This record gives sequence, structure tokens and C-alpha cells, in this order.
Amino acid sequence: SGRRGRHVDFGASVDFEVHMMRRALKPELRNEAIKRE
Amino acid sequence: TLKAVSIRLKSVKNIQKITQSMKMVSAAKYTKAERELRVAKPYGQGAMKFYEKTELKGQLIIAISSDDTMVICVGDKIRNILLAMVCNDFGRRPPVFEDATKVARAVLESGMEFTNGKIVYNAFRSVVSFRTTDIPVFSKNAIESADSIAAYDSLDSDVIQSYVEYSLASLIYYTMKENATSE
Amino acid sequence: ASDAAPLQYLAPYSGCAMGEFFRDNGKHALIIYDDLSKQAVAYRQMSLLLRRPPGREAYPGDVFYLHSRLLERAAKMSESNGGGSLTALPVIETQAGDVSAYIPTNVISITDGQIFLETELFYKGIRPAINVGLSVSRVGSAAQTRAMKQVAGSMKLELAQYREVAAFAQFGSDLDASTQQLLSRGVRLTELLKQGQYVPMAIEDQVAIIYCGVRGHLDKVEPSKITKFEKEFSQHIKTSHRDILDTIAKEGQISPDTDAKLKKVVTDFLSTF
Amino acid sequence: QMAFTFAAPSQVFYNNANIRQVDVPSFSGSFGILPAHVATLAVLKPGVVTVYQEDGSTKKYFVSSGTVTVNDDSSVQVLAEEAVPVENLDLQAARDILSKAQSDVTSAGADMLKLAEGQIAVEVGEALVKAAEG
Repeated sequence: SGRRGRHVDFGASVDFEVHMMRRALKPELRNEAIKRE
Repeated sequence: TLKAVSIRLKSVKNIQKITQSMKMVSAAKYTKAERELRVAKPYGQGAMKFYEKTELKGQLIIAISSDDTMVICVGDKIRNILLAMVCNDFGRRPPVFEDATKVARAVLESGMEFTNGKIVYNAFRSVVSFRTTDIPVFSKNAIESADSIAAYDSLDSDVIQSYVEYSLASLIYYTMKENATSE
Repeated sequence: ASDAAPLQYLAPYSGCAMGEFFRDNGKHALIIYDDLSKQAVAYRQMSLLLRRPPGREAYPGDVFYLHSRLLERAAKMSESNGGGSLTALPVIETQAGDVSAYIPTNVISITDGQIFLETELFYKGIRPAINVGLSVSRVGSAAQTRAMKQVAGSMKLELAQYREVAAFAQFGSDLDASTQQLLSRGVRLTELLKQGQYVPMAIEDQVAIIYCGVRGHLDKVEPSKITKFEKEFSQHIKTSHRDILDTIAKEGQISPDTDAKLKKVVTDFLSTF
Repeated sequence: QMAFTFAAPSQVFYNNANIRQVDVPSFSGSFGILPAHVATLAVLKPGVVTVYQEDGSTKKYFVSSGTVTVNDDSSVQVLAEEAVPVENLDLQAARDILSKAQSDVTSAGADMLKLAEGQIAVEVGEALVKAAEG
């Protein structure tokens, strides 16, 4: 798709997907799931 | 003299206190690293399951550490001993998948072709024993040219490229967790 | 110092006789010898100039007998003998912390306990510089009120735990939550034990402030404001909840009902703090 | 009776657990896996994995991306980076993520990198909304 066509590997796509994944948990699991960088 | 013996005894007592404090810090870090390794070990076994099933056999070196064959270092210790990439300010924090993703991205986007590779890392044998070993790593061209890859369905160039990018990232993560626990 | 060595030798016995008059008359007396090392020096000079056989550090063979017959006169008399008492607080000045010197060894072996003041703690600003791990009292909790003994047993246990875990955790960060809790509790208790000069503060305020220290009430405030908490919170219970203090004084201990009352008072004061 | 290994850097869900069927959302289309399915490999997409345990219970797990490896011995190793249970999801945060993603798509302009980031975040936002509603 456009991911590999825009000179972007899959690993950066997973990083973008997970960075937009850990925010979908409001009450308590947001801080537990985040392990910084 | 009595004063010289007292000064030497106080110095050795201070040294023992420092080493015991570092032992307690290392014990806490080892307990945390073993707690994470209990989760991260089946993940690495699942990542190695594909290469175990395909039986890919037969360069590149990824040297895991802390602070003709192309060698890429992760940590300041290898640079102190010896350099395509050197990771600095590492080892003060436990490893995560973001670090393995950055390392695998830097390896694959380096523009250097490789057929076979190994990840020189210290695997965790026991509490007092750790063994320096390696994990085989194959590129896209080394996988597409394999004999068993014709038995694996729905494989185009994009799928295999994406698969080896993530499989390299997962293997680097598993080696980082075992190396951190061993260290 | 300008007085003769016989006067320095005689002054502790003169003061002991003055105290023993109160002891034998049914009254209670406290005597301070500041300090007994100067008396031992004066007796050493008199014994050397009297051609007596010296011993270790040129002290005579009865300096122990001198200090023991001085300090055995502090006693708690029986009720049939009047019921009076004499309490002795001898002072020993040591050189570079040499506890193993001859005169400090004798005085330590005579008395019922010692209070160690540390030069290192004094130069850190920790005043009073009492070394808790070196200070011993053989009478112990028998010499305490019910409320003070109740809180000080837990305070001594928590300070012993803090002393155990703070040697290897001077600046460690990757530690267990229990170790960080013990470090925080010990920091609160150590800042609580600090006290100014010429300000005694009665048994009730002392019991109240270290009860607040041991129940985790001060874990939510900065250590540098802990003395300011002492400046204010006691005044609050002197002007808002005098009935709680009256019930504590009536019962003599801290009941769980008074524990709940004091917890509510602390929470109310920390809300406005 | 399929050896379904489902792991992640954060958690391990199943380790050689016997599973009847797994519904994987992949980059080659959402396909289902049964015992002796096929020896394919796959690349995950933001979507929902449906797991059919041997007692008949059905469980769901949102996966951002990973690798799916169905081998010849009917062994499946789905390894996401951040796999969560679908019950641990926020619908309102999903809608906010999707709205911010569309805002980034609109405000990207001629920035192709931020355009790709906005497209990826749009896909994740759509998948999160559909999983939370589903």
C-alpha cells in the first residue's frame, strides 16, 4: 500500500499504530501499558 | 601502627558497603528483568518457531551489550573494546520493543545487503551462569530463495518484506531481554 | 579550671550529697555531672603527686572504684524508705570518638545506659545529634508512660527498619516499593526527632507528634515543613479539639475511637495546610 | 485442537493452547484459521482477533500489528506488539483519535510523511471504533 510506497518500513507503521493504540484505554491501563521509549 | 590499620579497615568496610549496595541494586534489577523475561521468552520462542519450521540454515553481526563481516553494536561497551552504529545512554532503563524496532530499522535501512546474520547476545542460563550465543537472522532474499518457502502460501514480495522486518524486530527484542537479564 | 584539682575531685561528691538529702527526705532529685572526665583527670593528678602506683594512662587503680561509689548513690528508694529518688546524668567527653578509652569504658560499665552524641551528626545540622543505634537504656519501656511506650515501640521498630535499609539505599532508584516506603517513613521520623535548644515540650505534645509520625500522617508533607507542622498542628489541637486531649489524658492511652478522632483531625488540618 | 500461541511484548495470552479457530485480520484480508489450515504467513492489520476456545467460549483481542505464522503442524503464532482484550477499549478515545487523525489528514497539505501518519491513524481509529462498538 502507501506505507511501503512512501519510503516507510513496516516497523515504523507498527510504531505509529501502537502509539495510537495505547491511548484507547481511559481509567488505569494507560499508565500500566506505557513503558516509555 | 594502630592508626594505619584503622584507616585501612575503615576503607575496606566502605568498599564492602558500596559493593553490597550495588549487589542490592543489581538484585532488584535482576528480579525485574526476570519478571519481564518470563513474559518475553515465549514471544521469542514464537518468533523462532517460523525459522525452526522452515529450517533455514547455511555476513552480519549484531552485538548486544550495554554502556569483511559488518558488525553493528548496541551499547557503549563494544565501542570501548573497539562501528556502524553505537547506542549511548543505554542500560539505565529496561529494554522495550521501541528500542528493538529502532535497532532493526537502522539495520534494514542502512542500505547494506546481507545474506545471513547472527545476534551475538548473552542468553540467560541460570542465576550464576550466562552463555554468549547467537541467533540466525535471514533477509528477504535469503527467505524467498529458500526451498521450504514455496510451501508457504500467499507470499508476495511485500508480505515477506514486512514479515522479515517485524521478525527481525521481535528477535532483537528477545535477545535484548535475555541479555539484560544475563547482565 | 582555675580551681584546684582537689576541688574538682570533691565537687561531684558534694553535689551527690546535696541530691541525696532530697532522695532520703522523700523528694526526687536529678543530678548532672558535667563532666566526669575532668574529675578523673583531677584525681589522676592528685594520685600521681601522692606517689601512688599508676595504671593505664597513668590513672590509679581505683578510678573505677571512684566513679562506681559516686554513681551507685543514684537510686529509687522503697516506699518504706520514703519513696524518694536520685537520678544521675553523668557527662563524658571523648576524643575523636574513642569509646574504648579507659575512663569511658569504666563509666559505660557502671551506668544503666548511654546517650551517644555524634560529631558527624552535629556537623550535618542534625540537632540533637543523638546516635539511635548506639544509645542504650537498660530500664527501657518500664520508664515510660503508657501512651509514650505504645507509640515508641512502633517508632523504634520503624527506625530500626529504616537504619537497616538505608545503608544500601543511599541513592538507589530501582528499588522495591516497600524499601521506598521505609526510606520515606524513616526520613519523616528522623526529621521529627530534631528539636531546638532550650525548648522542652512536655509529654503530651511529644506523644501526639510522634503518633502522627508513626501512623503515616506526615507522608504527604515535605520534611522541611515538618517542624512547621509542629509549630501549628499542636496549636490546632490546643484550640479546636481539647476534648480529645482530655479523653486521652483521662484514659492514659489511645483508644481506636480516639484513633479515629485524631485521624479526622489530622485530615482536616492537612486539608487546610 | 490447534496450537495457538498469542504473545506480545506486554503480555502472553496463549502458549500452545488448543484453540478451535482464530479469526485473524491481516494485510491480505481477514482470514480464519482452523487445524491444518494452510502453511501461509501473514501480516496483521489494526483489527480484532476472535479466539474460539475448546469449551466453546469466544474471546476477542484487538491487535495493532504483528506477524501470523501458521505452520505445517497446525501451530499458529500470532505475535502482536500491543494486543489487548477488546473489553479493555475506550470508544470515546477511539472517536477522538479518529477525529484528530482526520484533522491531521486535512492539515497535512503537501507533507507526505504526515499524510501517511494521518492515513495510518485513520485506519487505527476506524478499527478501534468498530471494535469498541462491536
